[PDB]
Amino acid sequence: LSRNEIIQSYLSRQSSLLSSSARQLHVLVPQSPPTDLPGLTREVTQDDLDRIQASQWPGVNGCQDTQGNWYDWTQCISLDPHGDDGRLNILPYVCLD
Amino acid sequence: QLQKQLKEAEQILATAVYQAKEKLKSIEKARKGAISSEEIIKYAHRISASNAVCAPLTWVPGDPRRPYPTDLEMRSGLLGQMNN
Amino acid sequence: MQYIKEYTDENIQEGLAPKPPPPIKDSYMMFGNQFQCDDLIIRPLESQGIERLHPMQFDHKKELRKLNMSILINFLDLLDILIRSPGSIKREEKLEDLKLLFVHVHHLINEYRPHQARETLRVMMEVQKRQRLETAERFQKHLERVIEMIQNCLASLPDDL
Amino acid sequence: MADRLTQLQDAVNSLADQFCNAIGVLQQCGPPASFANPTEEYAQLFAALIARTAKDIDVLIDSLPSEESTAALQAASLYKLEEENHEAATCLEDVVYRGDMLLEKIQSALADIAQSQLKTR
Amino acid sequence: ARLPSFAIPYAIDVLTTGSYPRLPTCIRDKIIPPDPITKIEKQATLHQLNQILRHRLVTTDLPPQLANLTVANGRVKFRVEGEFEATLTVMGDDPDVPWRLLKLEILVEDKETGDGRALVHSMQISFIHQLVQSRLFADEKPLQD
Amino acid sequence: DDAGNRLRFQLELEFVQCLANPNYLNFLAQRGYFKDKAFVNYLKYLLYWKDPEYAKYLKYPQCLHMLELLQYEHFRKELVNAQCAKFIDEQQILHWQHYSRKRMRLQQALAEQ
Amino acid sequence: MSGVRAVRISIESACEKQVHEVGLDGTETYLPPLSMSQNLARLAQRI
Amino acid sequence: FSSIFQRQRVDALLLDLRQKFPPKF
Repeated sequence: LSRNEIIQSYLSRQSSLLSSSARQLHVLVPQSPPTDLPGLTREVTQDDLDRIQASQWPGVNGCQDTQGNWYDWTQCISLDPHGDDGRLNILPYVCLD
Repeated sequence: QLQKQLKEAEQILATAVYQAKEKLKSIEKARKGAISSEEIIKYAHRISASNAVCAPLTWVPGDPRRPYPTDLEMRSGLLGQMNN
Repeated sequence: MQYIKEYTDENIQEGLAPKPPPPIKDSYMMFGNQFQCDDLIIRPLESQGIERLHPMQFDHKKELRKLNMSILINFLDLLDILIRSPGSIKREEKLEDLKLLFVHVHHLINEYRPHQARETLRVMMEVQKRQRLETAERFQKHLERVIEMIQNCLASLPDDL
Repeated sequence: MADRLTQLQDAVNSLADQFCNAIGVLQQCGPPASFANPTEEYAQLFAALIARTAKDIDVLIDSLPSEESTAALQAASLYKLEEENHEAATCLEDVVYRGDMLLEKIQSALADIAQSQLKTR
Repeated sequence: ARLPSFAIPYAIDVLTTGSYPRLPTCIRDKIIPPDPITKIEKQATLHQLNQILRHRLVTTDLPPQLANLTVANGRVKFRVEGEFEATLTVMGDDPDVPWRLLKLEILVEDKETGDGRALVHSMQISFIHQLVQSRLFADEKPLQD
Repeated sequence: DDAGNRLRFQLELEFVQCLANPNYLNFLAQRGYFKDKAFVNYLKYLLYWKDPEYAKYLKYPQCLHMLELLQYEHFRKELVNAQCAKFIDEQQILHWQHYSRKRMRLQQALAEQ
Repeated sequence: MSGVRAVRISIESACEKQVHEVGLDGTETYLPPLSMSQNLARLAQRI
Repeated sequence: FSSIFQRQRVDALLLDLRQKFPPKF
């Protein structure tokens, strides 16, 4: 608190950057006016459950991406939001077992 | 030559039915206990709101918190106070 | 620390004289030191204690991006406070202000925590289902092989006879 | 742990920590005045780090799930998965039953061959 | 302010089957000896041992003289009717486990020369038990020896 | 008896989650209430926490594994030694940092590739 | 929440890797390899 | 806080068994 020195300030730098971290970002997702219980109110049907099981749904069953690669919830996404060599690594959302 | 080939078929089917009965035993244990989903979510919140079953992410030895009740919760509970 | 001694004195007996388990409590208890009354919401609302900046449109991702940008712009305005008039009243408000913003950025993403919880149950069930079918198919293939194995050995035996 | 959510929480806390560290550095240390270069380098590095943290927080926010998949869509999918898990359980039980019968038959046959071969001696 | 992740698999291990496999078993393994073998599993292991014993007997050159054998309960019961009772049992697999000599008994008896007592004391029977167990561990064609 | 049942409920739940503690277990071992058989009837009685509608309330979960481990009785003749109680404590705490070490391994495995 | 419907899941607990001894400084030793005939050797020894 | 005294003959027979069949580790 009282004093910050070159070595200690650089320690702060590497610790903060290792905690935190041509585009390769996720494809943007717009707002969603049809939501299933409140918004659109679909009576329980069947197309929605078959889409949530088998197909690709980019807001529900995974995160899509530029360069095309699909990632569902149990996988870890490697990206690079900056123009550097440092890569963001989004951890899995679920982490089964 | 009947015996040896019947034996190797017996052994392969034995390992197959053994692993299958392992999975069936686990399914039958899962059949015994079936809980509503919101009870599982609520209990998971009570078990991991404070770090009781999984450690805090920045923990160094000498930190006071522990996965057991702790000395302070024991000395401040009904058990420690109301009898003494 | 102590040991409930009256009930352990009760337990040493025979016949039906030992005691039954207590009934389940559906109201305020006093475990530990907190109360932990039942029927609590997992995420207690923000309207109980602090202000609320966001309406019921509540489309979580847009408001999280809004709160990120609001945190950065209020940091820049705090820098404008420190440049222009450090003795102003507003900095105290400002040093409160972004605090409230930070609270909301935590309070929205805690609302992803039940959802995440429910969602991990869903994928666990899917994986569970898939593994069952895989073992079924695995076993059936083994069954088929054993059958044809027996068959060809039976196909060998009249050829010895 | 190990979720996108805990990553986002740690990123937001790192943003607040970089705020306090940036002010505490850039007010405590400076060249005096005129009516140093290391301090200017420190300022550039701190600004870059804050910008990078903001970009990372934005990317993680984009990454989590939408305001579609409400809780009822999770619950109905859970219901359907319970039904299909019951059906998969009974199907696995049937294939295990057929295999068990075949195994007991071949086992008894091999035992009878062994009894005959020992009795001939 | 932040609320850590809900750790569902521990709660699934609570509420379905009310215990905790997740703890290091070195606690129970170091402090407590293992659990005694129940029924069922006993009958199944004895039945598998009976089958393994049949298949091991049909391969080895069994003594064909007067040794009528009964696989009774994992014990092959080599008994010549005149003089001698042996109980043998394999421990592990079919190919390479040696034999154990669970109970050896001498049937030769005269209640007059042996003065109303057994012809051979259990000391000498245990000695012959060690000698035949050693020559089983010599791993020849064992039953002839 | 509403108040008696309430106090028995709350007191018993603080006792079992207190029984999660290896140090309180070493205290009970050294002060020697384990050799009393009223206590072993109590510990047989306390296994009603394994029911789901009673395990709904146990905030500290481990208590139940140690509770099974207490019913053995070769266990309760043990734990008077503080070295084995310290060993149980080291194993509990080293298990407790599990998902944290999983996080470290996963982040480094993502970092290298 | 807000009165979300609860449905009766029956989830198999994942019992694949059981930690035997947690080493000091990490390095758990997952002792059981979950064999088949060695189970027979164990139970035959224990009888 | 026996031996029935016909064991001399059985013992000599044991020694003859040791010689005629040696132990093998």
